[PDB]
Amino acid sequence: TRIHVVQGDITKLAVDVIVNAANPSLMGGGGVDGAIHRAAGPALLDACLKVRQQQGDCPTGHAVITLAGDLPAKAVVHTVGPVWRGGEQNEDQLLQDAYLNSLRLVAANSYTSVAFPAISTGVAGYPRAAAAEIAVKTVSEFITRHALPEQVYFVCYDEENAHLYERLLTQQ
Ligand SMILES: Nc1ncnc2c1ncn2[C@@H]1O[C@H](COP(=O)(O)OP(=O)(O)OC[C@H]2O[C@@H](O)[C@H](O)[C@@H]2O)[C@@H](O)[C@H]1O
Repeated sequence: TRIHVVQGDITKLAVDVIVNAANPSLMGGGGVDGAIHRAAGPALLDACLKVRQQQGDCPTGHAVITLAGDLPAKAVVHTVGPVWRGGEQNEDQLLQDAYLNSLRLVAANSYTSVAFPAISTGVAGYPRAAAAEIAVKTVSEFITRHALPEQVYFVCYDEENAHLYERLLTQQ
């Protein structure tokens, strides 16, 4: 009732907050990051600079929040997922933290709905399967303990991944 899987483009989703799979610089890149910036327009980058200027690099596992410009969302939460390196560099934790701190920021800003892409599973090369496990476990356990956020959307770029989530979800 509170967690949903949707297949498509995260930039098209009308929710309170859209989550960006960013990198420490916060400055832009490709994948979701590029899509988001493109969709949002220049205001997003202005904003990310202001942030950067104020707290420097966003460390891995942490998150920040900014305005959303032209996006149908109200804000964008930029989180820094870990780069995959075999699984013996505390990656699973860092990925967890990325989801967690994202959620906390959503809540702290009184936002009721949030959309997540599949953090760290593209360029960063996180095994698609383990990641989804963490994403789903972390988000689920969190929303269990908290009123906010009310709604969560797992946005999946393809059908393969979507089914993954779908199953992992109803597998508990
Ligand atoms: N428009 C989109 N909407 C939803 N999901 C998307 C979109 N584009 C890509 N994705 C999904 O987002 C996931 C993350 O892919 P990337 O966008 O490449 O980001 P990620 O793998 O988290 O990269 C994180 C790492 O790479 C650098 O960007 C950065 O330095 C960071 O450490 C993938 O599983 C992919 O299917």
